[PDB]
Amino acid sequence: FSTNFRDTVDILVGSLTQQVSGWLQSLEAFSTTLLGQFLEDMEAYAEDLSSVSLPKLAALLRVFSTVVRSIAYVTDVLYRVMRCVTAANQVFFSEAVLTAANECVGVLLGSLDPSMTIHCDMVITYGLDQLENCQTCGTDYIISVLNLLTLIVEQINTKLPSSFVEKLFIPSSKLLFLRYHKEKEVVAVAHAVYQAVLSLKNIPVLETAYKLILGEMTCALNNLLHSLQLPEACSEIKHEAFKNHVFNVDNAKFVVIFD
Amino acid sequence: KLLPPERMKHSIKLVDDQMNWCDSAIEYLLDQTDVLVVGVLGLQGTGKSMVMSLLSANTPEEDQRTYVFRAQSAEMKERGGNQTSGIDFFITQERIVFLDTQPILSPSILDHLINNYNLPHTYVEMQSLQIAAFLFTVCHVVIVVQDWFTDLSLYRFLQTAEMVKPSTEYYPHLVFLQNKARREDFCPRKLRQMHLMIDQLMAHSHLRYKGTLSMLQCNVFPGLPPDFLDSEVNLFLVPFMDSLLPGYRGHPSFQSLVSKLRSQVMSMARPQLSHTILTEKNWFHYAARIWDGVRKSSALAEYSRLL
Ligand SMILES: Nc1ncnc2c1ncn2[C@@H]1O[C@H](COP(=O)(O)OP(=O)(O)OP(=O)(O)O)[C@@H](O)[C@H]1O
Ligand SMILES: [Mg+2]
Repeated sequence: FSTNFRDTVDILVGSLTQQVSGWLQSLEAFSTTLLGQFLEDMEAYAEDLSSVSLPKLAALLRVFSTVVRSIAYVTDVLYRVMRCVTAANQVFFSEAVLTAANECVGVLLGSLDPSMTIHCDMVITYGLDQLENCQTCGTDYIISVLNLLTLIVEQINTKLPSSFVEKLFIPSSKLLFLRYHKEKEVVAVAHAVYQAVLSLKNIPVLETAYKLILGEMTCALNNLLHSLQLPEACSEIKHEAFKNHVFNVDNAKFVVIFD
Repeated sequence: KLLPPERMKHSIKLVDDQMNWCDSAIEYLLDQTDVLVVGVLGLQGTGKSMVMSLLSANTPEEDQRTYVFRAQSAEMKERGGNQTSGIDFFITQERIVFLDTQPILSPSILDHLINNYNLPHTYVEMQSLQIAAFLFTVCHVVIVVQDWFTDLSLYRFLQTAEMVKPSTEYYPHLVFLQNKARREDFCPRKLRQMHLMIDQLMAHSHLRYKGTLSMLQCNVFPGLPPDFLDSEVNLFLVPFMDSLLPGYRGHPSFQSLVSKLRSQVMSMARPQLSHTILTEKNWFHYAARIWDGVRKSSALAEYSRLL
């Protein structure tokens, strides 16, 4: 069985990926020893990059996620190495490799439990970096990004800084611009993210998010009232983040309904 | 010694499919005056038969098989063919005459005429124009049904048809009914736009399309003030058969709207046709006379010679 899986891995590393993945998962030490080969391969590819290596990296990440899903100190090292190798390749900017990396990071983070002090700064900076250029992306990439944030938020408990959620519920943030897509899947995942964020446990970290939501609702209501020549009111929950913003009638109505 | 003559159970064919008069409704007419005539205009799949059946002698609780006017069947929608052909006729117990109309500019007619004077398109257009003129000269109220909004083609057709009438002039009333409405069509913001575009599209129509059958006066919008609209035209909406927010279909019940429309149509004015009092039999004779006269007319030939 040690060498039997080698042929399957080699064949899968070249729309039939689902069949081989399912067969390998249902078929079942060796994984620990094989992890070094893949880690060295990706490290060498990234070092030599500084472009036809993208498909190879994507295939390696896919097989890595498949073998990991087929299944307590090397998890942090592996996550840090993966994040560093993924962030190093900041030239080609391929969505396939990034999507595979996001899925792998999400499954690895979800494998453990929220009872440690793993490095969260790298994960937070990685998520923010991806969100900074996750506006004009594909449908298969946006869903992966949203899922990654969902896993990160649920995994880290009582360790979310105020600045993390402060920059996530502001007009400049792209999160508020992702719920306007025509598909319903994006709206569903967005609602799930909102629910996860609102389902925290620390009052100080949730107060800022609640205030931001209230401010957005107040701004939308004020815009709607002004659109029909009516004086503004309900300023008791006004937020400084929306001192001067213009929202369309349909946009304001949709925002209020979503909130 | 005062029993009624007879009660109509199903509609009859007033005009044959080959543009021929069918005098078979005399037995269902009396010597009474002050009669009401209703005409209907629309596209192929607007639903004229269903609305007429529901407004004459049917209710939504019934089935399409027992309707007075035969509607489209399941096997006919797939083929995309019309159902009602020619002109129908039916009189209710309240001495109200209902008249149906076949689709205008429908591709089914063209397809059936292909395997049968210059081009069939001109013939179809002339037939539609003639039926429109007939409906605009002997009908007290005409209802226009549109499956979708912003057609930009029916208004021009109506304007051209009103200018080719045979002949102290009289203009019949009009009603704008939007069949198969959605929630987006039940908003004041869109309602105002609809009213303004309708007013700007029929500035010189010379017809009575305002001042009667006000939607705001039907209690549909309890809190909408009448002054919010510059000019509330005679328009009505009909919804379909009876998502971050559950429920809230976005429109009132179909039965309530159809009942309100039926009552408003039944309580419509009945002005005189010509400078003489007309009765049921007299009205039928007048309709047949104008039909025969418009058939062998000169305006239609002159308009056809230009195409
Ligand atoms: N408001 C409505 N909502 C949903 N379906 C409707 C509505 N009104 C009509 N329909 C359906 O659309 C079709 C309308 O065809 P119908 O025979 O009733 O009249 P029509 O469109 O005037 O026909 P014709 O092609 O003879 O002009 C039917 O299948 C009817 O059930
Ligand atoms: Mg019909």
